[PDB]
Amino acid sequence: SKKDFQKAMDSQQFTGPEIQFLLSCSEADENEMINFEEFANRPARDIGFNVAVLLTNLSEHVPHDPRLR
Amino acid sequence: NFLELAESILEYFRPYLGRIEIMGASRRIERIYFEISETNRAQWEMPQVKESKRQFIFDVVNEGGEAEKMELFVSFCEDTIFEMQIAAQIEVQRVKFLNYLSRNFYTLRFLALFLAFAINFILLFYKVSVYYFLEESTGYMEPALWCLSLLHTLVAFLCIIGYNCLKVPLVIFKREKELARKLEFDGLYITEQPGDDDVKGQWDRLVLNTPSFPSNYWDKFVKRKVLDKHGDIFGRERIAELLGLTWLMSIDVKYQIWKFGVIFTDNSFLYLGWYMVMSLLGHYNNFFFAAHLLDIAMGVKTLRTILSSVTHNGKQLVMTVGLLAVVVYLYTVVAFNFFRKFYNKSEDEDEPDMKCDDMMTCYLFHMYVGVRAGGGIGDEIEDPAGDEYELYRVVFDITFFFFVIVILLAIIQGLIIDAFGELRDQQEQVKEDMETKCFICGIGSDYFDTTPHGFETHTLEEHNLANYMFFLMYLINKDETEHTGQESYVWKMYQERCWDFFPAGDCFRKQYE
Amino acid sequence: GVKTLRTILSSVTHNGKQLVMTVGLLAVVVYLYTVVAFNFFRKFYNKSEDEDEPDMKCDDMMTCYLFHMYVGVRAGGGIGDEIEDPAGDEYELYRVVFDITFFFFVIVILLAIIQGLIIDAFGELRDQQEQVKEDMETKCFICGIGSDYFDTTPHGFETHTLEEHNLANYMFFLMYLINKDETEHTGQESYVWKMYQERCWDFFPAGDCFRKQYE
Ligand SMILES: [Zn+2]
Ligand SMILES: [Zn+2]
Repeated sequence: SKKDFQKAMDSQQFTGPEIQFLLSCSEADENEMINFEEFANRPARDIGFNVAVLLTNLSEHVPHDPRLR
Repeated sequence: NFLELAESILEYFRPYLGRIEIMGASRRIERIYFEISETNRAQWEMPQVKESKRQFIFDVVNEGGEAEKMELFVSFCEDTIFEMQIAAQIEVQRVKFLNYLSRNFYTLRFLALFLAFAINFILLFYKVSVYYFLEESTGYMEPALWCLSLLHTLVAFLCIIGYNCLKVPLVIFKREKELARKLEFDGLYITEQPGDDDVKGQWDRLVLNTPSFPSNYWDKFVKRKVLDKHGDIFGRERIAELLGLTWLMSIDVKYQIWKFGVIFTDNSFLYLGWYMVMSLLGHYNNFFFAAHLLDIAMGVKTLRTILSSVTHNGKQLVMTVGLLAVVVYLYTVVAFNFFRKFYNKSEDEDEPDMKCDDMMTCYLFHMYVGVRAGGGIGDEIEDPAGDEYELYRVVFDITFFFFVIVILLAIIQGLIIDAFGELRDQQEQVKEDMETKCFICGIGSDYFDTTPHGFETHTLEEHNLANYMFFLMYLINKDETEHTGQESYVWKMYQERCWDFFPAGDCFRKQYE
Repeated sequence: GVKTLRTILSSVTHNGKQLVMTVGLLAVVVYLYTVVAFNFFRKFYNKSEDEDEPDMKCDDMMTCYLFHMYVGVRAGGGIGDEIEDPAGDEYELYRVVFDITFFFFVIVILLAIIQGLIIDAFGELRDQQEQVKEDMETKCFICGIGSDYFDTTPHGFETHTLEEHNLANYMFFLMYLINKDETEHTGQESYVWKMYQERCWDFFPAGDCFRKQYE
């Protein structure tokens, strides 16, 4: 359920507005026919790895910038 | 000039003005100062506590030298802190007697070994005539064996109970020390959970349900805060389900069962329990009473180091002794075949000959003889003479004399030789590091020789290993309200096991000019 | 009288405490087997000249222990080489074990521990000699700076161990102070004499030497 899940995601502890955003990322079929596989699609990970590489790259190559830390 | 006038005061507090270094908040190395109880600058001196540290450095230099070297150290401190908590501790007559016995436990068990010599010296006089004991010295001495046998059994029983009040709380401590930490960090009972194997950990599932769980760790807070750190992760009250005269019923059951369940696992109690059961068997017959002379293997450090050598490399060894069994089985298969005729035990002639025609006994023939003979197998067999197999039988005998006695026994005798060169070099590296690298900062001697004398001061006036314990005495024995800001930084990080505060690289000299 | 043998027997006493304790242990394990032997396997023991009349079963256990030491420690084959050989008894299944456990646990280990303790004594005494020479090759005995600082100059460190501290000259200087009038001292020598009286021993260079002090 869309409302019950908001209380259920505090177990996993992502913020609830964000959880509603995840439920929107889900097709949210019928009242709340939210398939778990329609949530594996977020694929996007290439970019997260690249962002990690970039932020790590800066963290290593430009140390002692408080803004960056 | 002002301070030389002050010397009178500094000389008095010098013994117990302990001090250490920390990498405290500001990243620069602060040098905090802290009171040391004069009892603390004493208890850490005379006893096992000095040798226990010597076991420690040997248990790090030979095993650690890595990220755990700053973490096992406190793991040595929290144990050692607990030891003095014991000594501070050391029906009203009962505890007064029980403490009397627990403090005497090394002298007291040394008396037990003394009775083990005294009785067996009297066992020596036995002979069959019906077993019998001649008593040329007197007449009442045989009852003295009846009296010493009780007196030993008395010591055999009252030693374990003092062990129960001495080492055991420590053994129950460090078990809980290794548990309470894992609930608060690794989260394994809250998550990972050990499976079948590492059953010692699986046995530990039983204690955590208990309210009286953190009994020896001086932290009742443990379980209360595990749920704070882990209950938000997936479930609150479910973790609380995982946690939380009238004296007859007052004791908890599953804790105490777990406590004896850890105590049985301890080798030291299982040995003393084994040391005692035979003493109960020593009444039931005196020759079962002689097993106690094996205590000298544990009863003196001198022999223990020698016998330790044999088990130091013994896993390699027992496989080799077992390999010996197998290489002998290969000859006995070659012997049961081909050279079968040669085997004999022909008393007068033919009638009572004992050819080893059953290989199961033929295999037994070589181990009882060829492994033993020292001459090899051919020394106790019919000597070949005129047979075509004679050329071959020699090849069976030479190879067996080489491969078994000149090699495998040579390895077995020989693996013991290297065990003294491994155990020695381990003793060397301990000293070799201490003469060079500081145990803590890791800077090593050579930086600190630049100043006069030097490095010996850095190992005393500075880090001196010990004071980090006294400071951990000082923190645990101090109100949480009462901390100074440097100390609170330590104690806060100390709770988190971040362990940054131990100096690493930098010391107070490295930081400055 | 000769240092040569003296080093060898000193090798022996170098680890000889552990050794005597190992022999004592040997006695104790042989006592344990003599106690297992005085029971159970008691019948096997014999010294039956012709038959029965002059048999010498070691029925007094003291003589039995004396038997395993005079014979079983020595036999080289273990205890079973000089006893009636089992051949029919059910104890024969056990007796071999009593042999095999004994032959391993005395002659194949304990004697091995002994000889090996001699071995580790030679390697230990040699390793000590090696540490002496090595500490002489590197660190100066006095200042402690070590060879490597002093190789920066040509040749070097051998000079620092001769032309400089050379160990001995501190002794000649301690001759020179003791063999010199207290009135006659120079301020340097008076200083060293005074501190020498007070056993403060700061005057020995430590770290710094004349080269460390200067450029
Ligand atoms: Zn240090
Ligand atoms: Zn020098």
